[PDB]
Amino acid sequence: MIDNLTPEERDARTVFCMQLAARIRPRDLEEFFSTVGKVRDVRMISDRNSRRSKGIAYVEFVDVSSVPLAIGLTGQRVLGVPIIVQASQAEKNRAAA
RNA sequence: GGGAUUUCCCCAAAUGUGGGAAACUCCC
Repeated sequence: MIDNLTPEERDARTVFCMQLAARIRPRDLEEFFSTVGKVRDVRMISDRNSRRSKGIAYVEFVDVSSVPLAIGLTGQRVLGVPIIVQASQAEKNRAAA
Protein backbone atom coordinates (compact mmCIF):
# COMPACT_ATOMS: atom_id res chain seq x y z
CA MET A 1 0.00 0.00 0.00
CA ILE A 2 1.23 3.50 -0.89
CA ASP A 3 2.30 5.49 2.18
CA ASN A 4 1.54 8.94 0.71
CA LEU A 5 -1.05 9.05 -2.08
CA THR A 6 -2.45 12.24 -3.63
CA PRO A 7 -5.72 12.92 -5.51
CA GLU A 8 -3.53 12.88 -8.66
CA GLU A 9 -2.29 9.28 -8.30
CA ARG A 10 -5.68 8.25 -6.86
CA ASP A 11 -7.04 8.32 -10.42
CA ALA A 12 -4.07 6.25 -11.65
CA ARG A 13 -5.40 3.35 -9.53
CA THR A 14 -7.87 3.05 -12.42
CA VAL A 15 -6.40 1.94 -15.74
CA PHE A 16 -8.17 1.91 -19.11
CA CYS A 17 -7.79 -1.28 -21.15
CA MET A 18 -8.74 -1.78 -24.80
CA GLN A 19 -8.97 -4.38 -27.59
CA LEU A 20 -10.93 -6.53 -25.07
CA ALA A 21 -13.51 -9.03 -26.35
CA ALA A 22 -17.15 -8.01 -26.84
CA ARG A 23 -18.29 -10.41 -24.05
CA ILE A 24 -15.19 -11.21 -21.90
CA ARG A 25 -16.02 -11.19 -18.16
CA PRO A 26 -14.65 -8.52 -15.81
CA ARG A 27 -13.45 -11.59 -13.87
CA ASP A 28 -11.11 -12.70 -16.68
CA LEU A 29 -8.97 -9.55 -16.33
CA GLU A 30 -8.70 -9.89 -12.54
CA GLU A 31 -7.10 -13.35 -12.70
CA PHE A 32 -4.84 -11.91 -15.42
CA PHE A 33 -3.78 -8.80 -13.44
CA SER A 34 -3.16 -11.10 -10.45
CA THR A 35 0.41 -11.28 -11.86
CA VAL A 36 0.97 -7.52 -11.34
CA GLY A 37 -0.56 -7.33 -7.85
CA LYS A 38 -4.18 -7.41 -6.63
CA VAL A 39 -7.23 -5.81 -8.25
CA ARG A 40 -10.34 -4.21 -6.71
CA ASP A 41 -12.87 -4.25 -9.58
CA VAL A 42 -13.37 -4.13 -13.38
CA ARG A 43 -15.85 -2.25 -15.61
CA MET A 44 -16.75 -3.62 -19.06
CA ILE A 45 -18.21 -1.32 -21.73
CA SER A 46 -20.11 -1.72 -25.04
CA ASP A 47 -19.49 1.72 -26.60
CA ARG A 48 -17.41 1.43 -29.79
CA ASN A 49 -16.54 4.76 -31.50
CA SER A 50 -13.60 2.81 -33.02
CA ARG A 51 -12.55 -0.45 -34.75
CA ARG A 52 -12.18 -2.32 -31.40
CA SER A 53 -15.98 -2.62 -31.50
CA LYS A 54 -17.23 -2.90 -27.89
CA GLY A 55 -13.73 -4.15 -27.03
CA ILE A 56 -12.81 -2.08 -23.95
CA ALA A 57 -12.99 -2.03 -20.15
CA TYR A 58 -11.60 -0.24 -17.07
CA VAL A 59 -9.68 -1.85 -14.19
CA GLU A 60 -9.25 -0.51 -10.64
CA PHE A 61 -6.45 -1.75 -8.38
CA VAL A 62 -6.65 -1.66 -4.56
CA ASP A 63 -3.18 -0.05 -4.59
CA VAL A 64 -1.07 2.16 -6.89
CA SER A 65 1.87 -0.26 -6.62
CA SER A 66 -0.03 -2.53 -9.07
CA VAL A 67 -0.53 0.30 -11.60
CA PRO A 68 2.98 0.48 -13.16
CA LEU A 69 3.15 -3.31 -13.56
CA ALA A 70 -0.36 -3.46 -15.09
CA ILE A 71 0.77 -1.06 -17.85
CA GLY A 72 4.13 -2.83 -18.35
CA LEU A 73 2.82 -6.25 -19.46
CA THR A 74 0.56 -4.57 -22.05
CA GLY A 75 -0.08 -6.58 -25.24
CA GLN A 76 -0.95 -9.92 -23.54
CA ARG A 77 -3.90 -12.04 -24.73
CA VAL A 78 -7.06 -12.98 -22.81
CA LEU A 79 -10.04 -15.18 -23.79
CA GLY A 80 -8.79 -15.35 -27.42
CA VAL A 81 -7.95 -11.65 -28.03
CA PRO A 82 -5.00 -9.29 -27.33
CA ILE A 83 -5.59 -6.64 -24.64
CA ILE A 84 -3.89 -3.28 -24.02
CA VAL A 85 -3.39 -1.36 -20.77
CA GLN A 86 -3.01 2.41 -20.29
CA ALA A 87 -3.61 4.50 -17.18
CA SER A 88 -6.79 6.49 -17.86
CA GLN A 89 -5.03 9.85 -17.47
CA ALA A 90 -1.54 8.89 -18.67
CA GLU A 91 -3.26 7.16 -21.60
CA LYS A 92 -2.00 9.95 -23.86
CA ASN A 93 1.54 9.96 -22.42
CA ARG A 94 1.67 6.14 -22.66
CA ALA A 95 0.49 6.24 -26.31
CA ALA A 96 4.16 6.87 -27.22
CA ALA A 97 4.84 3.14 -26.60
C1' G B 1 -33.47 -28.77 -31.95
C1' G B 2 -31.39 -26.07 -27.45
C1' G B 3 -27.20 -24.00 -24.38
C1' A B 4 -21.60 -22.01 -23.68
C1' U B 5 -16.83 -19.25 -26.21
C1' U B 6 -14.66 -15.63 -29.56
C1' U B 7 -15.22 -12.36 -34.36
C1' C B 8 -16.98 -8.42 -37.87
C1' C B 9 -19.68 -3.86 -39.68
C1' C B 10 -22.38 1.50 -39.53
C1' C B 11 -22.98 7.06 -37.28
C1' A B 12 -18.03 9.61 -34.81
C1' A B 13 -13.29 6.19 -35.65
C1' A B 14 -9.67 4.44 -29.38
C1' U B 15 -12.94 5.14 -23.34
C1' G B 16 -17.08 4.21 -18.50
C1' U B 17 -22.10 1.13 -22.34
C1' G B 18 -26.70 2.10 -29.77
C1' G B 19 -28.10 -1.36 -33.30
C1' G B 20 -27.17 -5.24 -36.78
C1' A B 21 -24.38 -9.29 -38.70
C1' A B 22 -20.32 -13.52 -39.11
C1' A B 23 -17.14 -17.82 -37.73
C1' C B 24 -14.87 -21.86 -34.77
C1' U B 25 -14.79 -25.14 -30.85
C1' C B 26 -17.36 -27.41 -26.78
C1' C B 27 -21.78 -29.37 -24.03
C1' C B 28 -26.97 -31.31 -23.84
